[PDB]
Amino acid sequence: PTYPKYLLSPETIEALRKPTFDVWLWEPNEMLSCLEHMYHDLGLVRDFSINPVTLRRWLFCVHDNYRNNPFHNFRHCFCVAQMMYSMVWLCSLQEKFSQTDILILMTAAICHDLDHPGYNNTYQINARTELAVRYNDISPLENHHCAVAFQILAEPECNIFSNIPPDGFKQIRQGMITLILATDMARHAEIMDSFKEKMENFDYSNEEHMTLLKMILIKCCDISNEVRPMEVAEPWVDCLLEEYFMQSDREKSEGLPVAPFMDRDKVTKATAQIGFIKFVLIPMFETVTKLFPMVEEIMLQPLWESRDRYEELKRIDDAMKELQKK
Ligand SMILES: CC(C)Cn1c(=O)n(C)c(=O)c2nc[nH]c21
Ligand SMILES: [Mg+2]
Ligand SMILES: [Zn+2]
Repeated sequence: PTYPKYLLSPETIEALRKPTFDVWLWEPNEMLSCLEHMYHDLGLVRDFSINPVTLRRWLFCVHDNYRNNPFHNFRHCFCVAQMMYSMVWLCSLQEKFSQTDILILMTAAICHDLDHPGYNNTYQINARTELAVRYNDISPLENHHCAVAFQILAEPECNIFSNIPPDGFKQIRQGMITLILATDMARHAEIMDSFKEKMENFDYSNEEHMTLLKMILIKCCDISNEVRPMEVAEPWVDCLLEEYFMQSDREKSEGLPVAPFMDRDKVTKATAQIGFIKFVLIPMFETVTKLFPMVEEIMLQPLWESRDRYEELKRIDDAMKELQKK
């Protein structure tokens, strides 16, 4: 008949495989069903004997541990996971990666921003927060996201790894930790350099090579909003700036340094994305494209289009402010 929302329709399940998926259409419950379907569809439930009910309880617990920040929230984690899911199909990753690696990629993507406070590492460090003190200024947020991820998995009713032998667990844990920590943008240049260094003669059978490729994959997915259709990507920019301005505001009231790229007075939607697309997104997907050429047309294309559109927006934004400032 006319089924309920949480029962995904065959059209949605089909659409869920492409980077064009409208992530804004669904409520959390529907997004949880989407994540659940990903695990079954990728054959992870099957190959890792994941209790299908535990899979649901786990996702629900994961959701409960994401905060309602304007950007680093559950919907962001759904975006990262859904783009990873898309890349698996787009790049035929199951031909290159083992099911354990797929499991690592997906679980890390879902768990990568757990219990994010809404203020980055620079804020944690400068304000000497409890997190910065706990982690000695070393990627405190990522270390925390990772720790929460395993405290959750430590709860029996949420342990989707309960049927994986201990050696498998250790391997997965290590892999997840590496990937989540790799999402700290402060290490972006470092990670990109190491990847390109191995990209000179890439070897899919080289464990070090694959680890770096997985780090790049989760990084690509994490900052992949702009790869999505303009109408889906744009509203994310306002969410990010909302979070950024909240921090710079607070940093001014407490006397802590402020990052220009978070300055309510020097940043616009356009200036924020132009540079990020040109010097972070495009270069990275460009190197990834060497390994998977199909990535150019499906993701580099929209990035080029976004870059051009934001440059146009900037021109009129600049023109508009040339009528202001008495
Ligand atoms: C998280 C943030 C520091 C990096 N970051 C991001 O993840 N996305 C998606 C952007 O669009 C963006 N624009 C500037 N920085 C960005
Ligand atoms: Mg993060
Ligand atoms: Zn993230």
